[PDB]
Amino acid sequence: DPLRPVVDASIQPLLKEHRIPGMAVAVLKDGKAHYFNYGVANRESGASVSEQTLFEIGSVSKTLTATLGAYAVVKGAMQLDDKASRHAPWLKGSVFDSITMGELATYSAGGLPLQFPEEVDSSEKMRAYYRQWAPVYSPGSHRQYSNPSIGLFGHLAASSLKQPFAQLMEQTLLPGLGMHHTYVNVPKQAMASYAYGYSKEDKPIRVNPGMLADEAYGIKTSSADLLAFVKANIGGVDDKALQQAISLTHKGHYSVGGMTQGLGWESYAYPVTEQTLLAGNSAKVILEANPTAAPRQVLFNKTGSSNGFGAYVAFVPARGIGIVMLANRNYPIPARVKAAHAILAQLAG
Ligand SMILES: O=C(Cc1cccs1)N[C@@H](Cn1cc(C(=O)O)nn1)B(O)O
Ligand SMILES: [Zn+2]
Ligand SMILES: [Zn+2]
Ligand SMILES: [Zn+2]
Ligand SMILES: [Zn+2]
Ligand SMILES: [Zn+2]
Ligand SMILES: [Zn+2]
Ligand SMILES: [Zn+2]
Ligand SMILES: [Zn+2]
Ligand SMILES: [Zn+2]
Ligand SMILES: [Zn+2]
Ligand SMILES: [Zn+2]
Repeated sequence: DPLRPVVDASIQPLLKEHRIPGMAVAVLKDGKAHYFNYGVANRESGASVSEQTLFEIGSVSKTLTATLGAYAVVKGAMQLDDKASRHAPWLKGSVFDSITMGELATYSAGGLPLQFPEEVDSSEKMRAYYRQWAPVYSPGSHRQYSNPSIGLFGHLAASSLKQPFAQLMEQTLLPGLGMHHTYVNVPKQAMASYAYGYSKEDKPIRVNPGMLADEAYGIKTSSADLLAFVKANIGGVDDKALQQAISLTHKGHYSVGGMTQGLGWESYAYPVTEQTLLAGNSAKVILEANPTAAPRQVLFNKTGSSNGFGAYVAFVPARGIGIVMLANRNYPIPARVKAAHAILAQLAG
């Protein structure tokens, strides 16, 4: 493959610097998938990474949850300007009478935190958490990146379609997108393809179920499946409702600096500087409340991490280019962004 030198040149330094046990990289260009696989999925077995290896993609899950939400809209089961409580009887009476589904989706409901408090470890406690939550900001005025926010969005979109979220994803949406090895619950027959994550102390680890984990950060997938999702986000899919769903995930709702927030995907004018891409993926944007501003060739991306795992996806529909990078080390986001940026610049020519 004459792309191998270019990918290796950006990826090998990451592997060495962060002692990354394994990484699966997939690149799209001119309709063609290219797979570059490094290292091991499992340091005990020494099993090689391939484009079939399953990794935890963490928050990249949010792009798939967002697509489910968009699908519920397309099917007429909900609208982004629905009040959250329209789709959850147990939110009737709360501030979620006056927060919208779109606001949940785009982390703009008013300061829902990054994570549930540790004590919120059950259905009952989760419902009470949301019912007792006090808005920090007016709905729509601040982006506070939030698992409880988009997690609730995903959970209520599923409810709007009268099916459990895991079932909708695994039986309808993901097979619809061409993603047959993408799971919220990895089945027995796929467990042998499931990587272990590696903590900073090199302990093997995998995600634990937390409240709304499935919706907010729970997807396990391969580089091949995630590149098919990228393909679907560029070339489209056969099913028309799905196609229209995907399109909805591309539209800008608001901007923070040079990043534009959509459903799941975060977008930039392309060509995009390394500086701009780093800023919109900065700790500031991830961790703090930032005021929303009016929204924006376009690059779409999403970062994802779990304990022991680090993922990144970026693509540029107008140029037919895309990259997936899945590792079983949670290595720093700036390193993901710089490597992706240099590889995509080489593909774009
Ligand atoms: O919430 C998750 C999954 C988890 C990772 C750690 C605990 S649950 N990931 C999202 C935000 N996050 C990233 C991180 C982190 O890496 O510390 N902690 N939280 B994400 O953006 O991938
Ligand atoms: Zn090489
Ligand atoms: Zn529920
Ligand atoms: Zn299938
Ligand atoms: Zn299969
Ligand atoms: Zn597959
Ligand atoms: Zn589960
Ligand atoms: Zn430590
Ligand atoms: Zn588009
Ligand atoms: Zn919106
Ligand atoms: Zn402010
Ligand atoms: Zn050129």
